[PDB]
Amino acid sequence: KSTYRTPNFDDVLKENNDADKGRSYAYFMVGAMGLLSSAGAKSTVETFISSMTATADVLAMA
Amino acid sequence: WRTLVGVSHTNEEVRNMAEEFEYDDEPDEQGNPKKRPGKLSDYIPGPYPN
Ligand SMILES: CCCCCCCCCCCCCCC(=O)O[C@H](COC(=O)CCCCCCCCCCCC)COP(=O)(O)O
Ligand SMILES: CCCCCCCCCCCCCCC(=O)O[C@H](COC(=O)CCCCCCCCCCCC)COP(=O)(O)O
Repeated sequence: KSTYRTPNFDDVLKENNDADKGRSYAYFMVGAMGLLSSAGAKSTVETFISSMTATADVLAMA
Repeated sequence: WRTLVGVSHTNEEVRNMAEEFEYDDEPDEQGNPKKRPGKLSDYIPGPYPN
């Protein structure tokens, strides 16, 4: 048939598009992921770095 | 000895327990060996020499 006729997309479309609400919920979930990934990567580096400080038997002879 | 403090005994309880055993010390000014009572840095001693 004619290429100007668009097929049926109605079982996935929102009843009201409302562009301020759809961009706001998607950016909440991406922002929460970057929040938790930065706090997780920070404690990971500090676990490896603090293993080079003085051990428990060295501190006992201080 | 130091690992028992704050887990099962207080700090002055472990000091009295370790002071009932004697350990090797550095030799004197002539070079003869000495002994000394134990401290919290020492390890718990065993009953046999070898
Ligand atoms: C080597 C094979 C890949 C293995 C996966 C390795 C994952 C590390 C890459 C990070 C993926 C996200 C890239 C971010 C980016 O530049 O997109 C940016 C967009 O960034 C943003 O707008 C928000 C930040 C996204 C936060 C995502 C959190 C993921 C944190 C990683 C979790 C620990 C690994 C550009 O992408 P865009 O063109 O689609 O906009
Ligand atoms: C290179 C090491 C990667 C480890 C893979 C994950 C396996 C889980 C073991 C994690 C052990 C180290 C953390 C232990 C710990 O106490 O942390 C805990 C929990 O937090 C985490 O580390 C979980 C996040 C795991 C990483 C998430 C992705 C971050 C992006 C990549 C990081 C590379 C720069 C924090 O507790 P703490 O701050 O008192 O030490």
